[PDB]
Amino acid sequence: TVIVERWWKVPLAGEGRKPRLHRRHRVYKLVEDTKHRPKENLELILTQSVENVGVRGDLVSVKKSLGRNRLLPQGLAVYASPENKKLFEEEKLLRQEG
Amino acid sequence: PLHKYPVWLWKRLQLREGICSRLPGHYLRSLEEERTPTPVHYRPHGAKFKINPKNGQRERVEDVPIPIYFPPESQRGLWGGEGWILGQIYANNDKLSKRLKKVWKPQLFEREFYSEILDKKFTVTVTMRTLDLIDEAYGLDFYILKASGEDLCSKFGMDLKRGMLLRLARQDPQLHPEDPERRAAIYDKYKEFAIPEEEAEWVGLTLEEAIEKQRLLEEKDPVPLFKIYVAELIQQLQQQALS
Amino acid sequence: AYEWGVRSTRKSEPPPLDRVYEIPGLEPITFAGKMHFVPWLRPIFPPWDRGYKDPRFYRSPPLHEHPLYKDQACYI
Amino acid sequence: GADRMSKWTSKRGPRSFRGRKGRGAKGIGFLTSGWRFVQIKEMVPEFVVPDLTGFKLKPYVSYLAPESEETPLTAAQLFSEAVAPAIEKDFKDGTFDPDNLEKYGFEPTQEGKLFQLYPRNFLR
Amino acid sequence: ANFVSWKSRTKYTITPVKMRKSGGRDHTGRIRVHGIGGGHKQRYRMIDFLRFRPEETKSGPFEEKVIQVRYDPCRSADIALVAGGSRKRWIIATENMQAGDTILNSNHIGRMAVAAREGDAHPLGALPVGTLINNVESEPGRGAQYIRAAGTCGVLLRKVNGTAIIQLPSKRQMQVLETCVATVGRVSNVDHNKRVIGKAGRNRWLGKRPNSGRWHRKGGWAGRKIRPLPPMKSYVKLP
RNA sequence: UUAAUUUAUUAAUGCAAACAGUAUACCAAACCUGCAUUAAAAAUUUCGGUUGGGGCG
RNA sequence: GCCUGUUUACCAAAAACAUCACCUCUAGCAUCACCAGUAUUAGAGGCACCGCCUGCCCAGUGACACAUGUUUAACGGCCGCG
RNA sequence: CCUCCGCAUAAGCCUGCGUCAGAUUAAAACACUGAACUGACAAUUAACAGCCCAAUAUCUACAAUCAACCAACAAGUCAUUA
RNA sequence: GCUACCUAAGAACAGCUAAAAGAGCACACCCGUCUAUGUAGCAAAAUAGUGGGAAGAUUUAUAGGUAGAGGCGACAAACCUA
RNA sequence: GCUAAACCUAGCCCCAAACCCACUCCACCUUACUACCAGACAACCUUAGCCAAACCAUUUACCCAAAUAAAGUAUAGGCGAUA
Ligand SMILES: [Mg+2]
Ligand SMILES: [Mg+2]
Ligand SMILES: [Mg+2]
Ligand SMILES: [Mg+2]
Ligand SMILES: [Mg+2]
Ligand SMILES: [Mg+2]
Ligand SMILES: [Mg+2]
Ligand SMILES: [Mg+2]
Ligand SMILES: [Mg+2]
Ligand SMILES: [Mg+2]
Ligand SMILES: [Mg+2]
Ligand SMILES: [Mg+2]
Ligand SMILES: [Mg+2]
Ligand SMILES: [Mg+2]
Ligand SMILES: [Mg+2]
Ligand SMILES: [Mg+2]
Ligand SMILES: [Mg+2]
Repeated sequence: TVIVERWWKVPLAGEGRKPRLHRRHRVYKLVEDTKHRPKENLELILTQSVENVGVRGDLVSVKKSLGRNRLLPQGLAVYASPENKKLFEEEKLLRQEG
Repeated sequence: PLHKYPVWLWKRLQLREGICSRLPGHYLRSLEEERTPTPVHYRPHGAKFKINPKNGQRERVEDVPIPIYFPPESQRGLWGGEGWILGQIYANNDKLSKRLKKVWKPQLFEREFYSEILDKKFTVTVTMRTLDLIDEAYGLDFYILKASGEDLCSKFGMDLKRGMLLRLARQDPQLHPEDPERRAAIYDKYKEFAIPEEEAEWVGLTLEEAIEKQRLLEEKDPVPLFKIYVAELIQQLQQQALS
Repeated sequence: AYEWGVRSTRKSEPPPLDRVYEIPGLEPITFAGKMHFVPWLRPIFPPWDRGYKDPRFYRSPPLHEHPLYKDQACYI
Repeated sequence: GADRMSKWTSKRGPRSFRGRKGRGAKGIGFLTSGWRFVQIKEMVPEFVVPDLTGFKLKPYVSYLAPESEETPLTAAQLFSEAVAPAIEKDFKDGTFDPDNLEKYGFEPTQEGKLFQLYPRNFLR
Repeated sequence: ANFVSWKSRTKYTITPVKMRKSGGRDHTGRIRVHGIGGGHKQRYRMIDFLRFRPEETKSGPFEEKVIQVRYDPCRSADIALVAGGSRKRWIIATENMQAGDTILNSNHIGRMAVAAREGDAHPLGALPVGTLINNVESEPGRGAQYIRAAGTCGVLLRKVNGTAIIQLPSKRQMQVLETCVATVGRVSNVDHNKRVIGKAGRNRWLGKRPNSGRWHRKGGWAGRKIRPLPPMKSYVKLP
């Protein structure tokens, strides 16, 4: 996502009013691109045993491409939401016993 | 001479004049909402006052948005809240050279999505911001039911939202029979939602679609005067009869 | 092989129907009720046939259900 | 410049424009293959005239005729003078049913008959 | 700018079809190619360039008998009416192909070579090395697109494990799959090189307007460029 | 035009994003998006003064 | 100036532009032009039928090769003093 | 006395020298009364020419030039069946 | 709707010598070399004589297409409603 | 004394107030003013420039939320014309 800041400083129009723009407030300056960023990884809770990226039950951070293309559409994982976190740790609490 | 009302109020006057008045009131509120979108193509200011350099005096600061342009392909598929940035550029980032016009188009992708409520696989011309937002919202269905009308920036999104809200409001035979417990589970999952049935139909319409829908509601080919007059006549003879 | 039907002179395929016809359990609000084209959407029309047969607008049945159809070919 | 203001009649264009225009006469048939015109006798209007033989009513009126107030006929008046005695009478005998109004002259739908009123089948 | 193309005929027919000239004008109406238009009128003879297509309900190799060798206006090499079985079709004609002759349309890719005539068409796997060929495809069952003009011919160079390498008349080599059919011999109407036009009237008869008169100065490209022959073009797909 | 500014546009490249296997290594198919370079084609603008007329000096 | 022909409608019809002939460069290819064509082809150009010929040069520019190269029917150039 | 004109079709215009009345006036480059007009009245009558074809498949290689020899290139202006 | 080019389907070219012919004389037609009149003229480009072509790269009737940062151009920086 | 000269009144302008109109019958998107038949194509896009800076190359008020004031202040600007 292309992020741009405005060169030329729009002059602060009111509280209950809209800012009045001129054709010099159409001049932009690229402050960042959101590609060319070090891509973070997302967290998933697995429902099935898979290859070396994990086993069933434990959450794992994998690359966004792998987790969005293979693990989530094929039903191998669930989003690491706080809701299903509770049922998964409860199933861990009932699988491993006293 | 002068108009009585200003030119920018004729739209609301047209809403109060005719068949547009007979639309339901909650649709009229949702049409006259006029709320601001979340920032997409700019970084908003943190505070309301920002002490600046070269004089240590606090100044008010507002954040004004970017006038971003959405083509019709943004209406065909779920983009982010992002579109094209039609703007201008000084050549080598100094203002003493030429001023050139620049268009920043987003990067588009074609990925398949699944919906748990509609039980269908869609092909969408998604971007990367929508993928990140769906990941942040823990599902396509939560992303469409969650994000407001101003932030989808798509009519396909509002159609999907009205479909999901109608499915939630009706409690319909959703998935299929031979599995009603899965129906109860999926309907229980998205329960922090589900406006009434008569309010779910008017979600995400344009003004023209709502005008046509309300026009089709009161279509009503008229009643012949024979039935009206025989009703009046038999009422008069019953009135003269019982006395 | 080299097909002889140039794409520009062939019958164009219709535009893809608007996306409201993929959303299940939802009926679209289209211009069939006003009997004239507008923009903003498009309906799907049922097949039509003439109730009363007309000799100036008659359409033949297809060829393998003509009553004189034979499988083996004759040569006139 | 050509003559803009005078109206566009059938006498004006080239040899193909003449003939395609016409003057407002309602056609009575169709053109077949060999440029023949086939008249259809059910399309040409048949004048329905009566016999005026023993008729006693002139194109003018005598001035000795008295005057009266004008009253344009209204649908309530036509209902009252046409159907209201019959419905009143057979309601007094308690045999009136709101279910079948067709026996008093009401028609549920115009699709059956020859002189249907709202799409106006008949000419004049 | 109503420009509907004249090539609108969905059924193959032997009959000459009326064709409209274009004058270098594309669909918008502006000129795209200069110096074309306004010749003698022509009609189009639909050539069948897939030399091996069997008739309907027939499968194997089939024979054909030549009927006439005409003059086609729409190309350089003249064409031949060829009849066989229960249909007729126009094909491109080769040198020394006259009427009444019988030509073969083969599919069988043999173990050894086949000593073939100057008319018939075999797949490239069955032809002997060094044979002069023409009307070659680039894919099996595409149609003849390369060598077709008058008196031009390509030589088959070598046969490798699953391909055969062809030398076009531009001398650039091109390998193609082993089952691609190609006809044998040079295309008809040699001495098309030796045609003298004679006058500017013939160039107006052929449908070519004269060159424009603005003097252009030659730049850097105008010298004689001695280049190495371009690398071989491969239509064989590899995984 | 070999005058100043620029590449808004196309064509090439390189990097990034996007996809996939791959035994501590390599390969990066095609199309869009951003950035950087080169070229083609262009866009805006200018073309000082004194001068026993102007030009040359 | 090879010829027939073309042009500054309204002051210039020509020795000017085109023209058959010759030569240089670009392109291995399917459907809307080129083309329903395929290197005896198509396009960008110079010169101007024919007859005798078209001498030398890649220093520079441009183009092509990236093997310091190839290219002048490419832009162009083909000496000085005693 | 002239005729290098005229009669028609197509294209274009639309009543624009047919009758009566006014001619006191008005345009006739002057006048009579009529091509540089006013009002009223009345005509152009189709067989000539326009305005056309029920479908689905299928068929249509041998120019024209008295079309008969001869001879060609720029390769052509006309067809059906179930 | 003039004009530059193109597309669709058409039309015209007496007579003589025809060497066979983008051939010769020469009508109709197209163009406009020279002279004279005219210059608020018949005409915002004509008239009279004299000329080139006149079976072709010809002329022309109808419809359509290419439009201005452009169209088109046998390059006249020619034409695009005087 | 001929040509001539003279006229008041149609109407119009600027405001206030108030939100304003549209089928008698027939015809009118094809060659509009046409009674009557089978491909259904369809809209959403930063204004630019003259001009001022005595040239000109960044720049130059025009943007539709009532007034007055803060105030032509803080600010921006080949820190300059000006905004
Ligand atoms: Mg304030
Ligand atoms: Mg040439
Ligand atoms: Mg030249
Ligand atoms: Mg001076
Ligand atoms: Mg001086
Ligand atoms: Mg000459
Ligand atoms: Mg002149
Ligand atoms: Mg001329
Ligand atoms: Mg002259
Ligand atoms: Mg010359
Ligand atoms: Mg030389
Ligand atoms: Mg001649
Ligand atoms: Mg002559
Ligand atoms: Mg010309
Ligand atoms: Mg010149
Ligand atoms: Mg200035
Ligand atoms: Mg000044």
